[PDB]
Amino acid sequence: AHFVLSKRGPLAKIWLAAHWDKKLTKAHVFECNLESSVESIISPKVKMALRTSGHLLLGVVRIYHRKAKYLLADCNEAFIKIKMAFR
Amino acid sequence: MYIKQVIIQGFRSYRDQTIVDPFSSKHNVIVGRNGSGKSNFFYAIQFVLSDEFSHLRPEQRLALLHEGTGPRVISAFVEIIFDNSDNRLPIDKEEVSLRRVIGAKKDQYFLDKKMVTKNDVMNLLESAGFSRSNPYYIVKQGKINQMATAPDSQRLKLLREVAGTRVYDERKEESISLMKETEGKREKINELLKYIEERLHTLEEEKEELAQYVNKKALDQFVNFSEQKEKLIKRQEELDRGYKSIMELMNVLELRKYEAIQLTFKQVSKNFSEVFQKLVPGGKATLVMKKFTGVGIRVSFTGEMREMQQLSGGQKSLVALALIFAIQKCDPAPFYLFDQIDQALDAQHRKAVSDMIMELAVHAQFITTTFRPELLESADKFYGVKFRNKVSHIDVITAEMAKDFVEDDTTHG
Repeated sequence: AHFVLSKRGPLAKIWLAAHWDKKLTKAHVFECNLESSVESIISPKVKMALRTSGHLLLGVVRIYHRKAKYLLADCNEAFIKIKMAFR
Repeated sequence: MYIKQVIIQGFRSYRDQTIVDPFSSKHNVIVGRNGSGKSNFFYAIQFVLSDEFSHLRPEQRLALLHEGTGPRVISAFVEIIFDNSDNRLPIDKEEVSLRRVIGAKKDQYFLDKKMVTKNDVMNLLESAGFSRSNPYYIVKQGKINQMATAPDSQRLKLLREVAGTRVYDERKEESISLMKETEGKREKINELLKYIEERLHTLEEEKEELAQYVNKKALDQFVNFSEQKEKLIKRQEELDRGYKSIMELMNVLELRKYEAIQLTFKQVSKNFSEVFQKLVPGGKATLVMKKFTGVGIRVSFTGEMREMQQLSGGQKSLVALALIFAIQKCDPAPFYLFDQIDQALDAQHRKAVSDMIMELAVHAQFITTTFRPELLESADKFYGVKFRNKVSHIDVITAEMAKDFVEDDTTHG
């Protein structure tokens, strides 16, 4: 109900985002599928405690925020590249 | 994950470098004369792992240095070496070391010899299952009494927080703040895609104007830019899917808020009855929800149950302990530290608590102290504290030395 799986499973990187997101890498953030992560939270094998779901919620939102961070960085860099190619 | 070894230096009575012999993964019991430094041994571990020692004023930091005799000490450290076989610590090592060093104006954690912050150590232990919401990874008499003599409202506040009400409301609020900050990045992202699309329209029609007949590089890479833009779009769409998934999640979590909490309460109560009946065979205990407003205990060591208020001494202590055991079994942990939790119990009830640790130690590590020989029966490895020259030492002893020492020691009650 509280510590499910010892992790390295499906919600593994979510759990890591929720606690020590320092150790969460750009490869992790990119390959994280937010919708199957949410799906295994809203209906898990065993019902999980409000504490665990609270962490995981922040896990999912933190990865989602990092996807935006990279997409923004990349869009600014793609827009600069086009302006530069004009000249 | 268990505590494999402890090293102490300069901490309270442990002036000298004390390399404690590596613990058994099961039950380790520490015995020694009253005031020889056994509680100091648990403080040294709590100094590294417990969040109540995380913030130390400089005066509090200094009071942990050894002030025993001669060259008054200017630095201390304690080092926990974890076994990390079951890879519960998010660190790809079989052994993880965590040292905290203090000095006059130094207070530094080290993870495998590399400096880390206090938040790092908190998050490191949180992701291994050690919840700041659970006050019972260390149990002392102070906690047992605090439980036994607590208002029913306090029992409720504690169980609510363990169930996760405070954690959840805090993560919910930080999530929201993140969503709205992200909500700005998504707009700026859509702006830039509109600006890029603009230049792709400019480009295409300069490109067309030349075919009837701006650097050639932009014209050369026109198809490259258009291909790149769709790769950005697909990622932008991934964000929009994710936003929808989060909204569902937040909504579903909020709608299951109470049945989550109610399921944690039903579990603790079910455990409280089971734990107690096993410690007091032919007894009945259960939690009661009041006016919600509070949580009370009703127990019968016999079919007519009395309350915690009108209960004996070493019975209030046993019942409170039984409740703590239930919460533990409900939010379990890889290792436990018991500082004389058998202190206020009858010989019979110490024997039952000893029988329970025997079975628990099959699945978690225990590091305990006692001055009564019941708990020595459930132990797997034995340590004795010796105190001479106001300096604590700790050494492995045999079971017979432990049982003999405890039997004819006069220093305790």
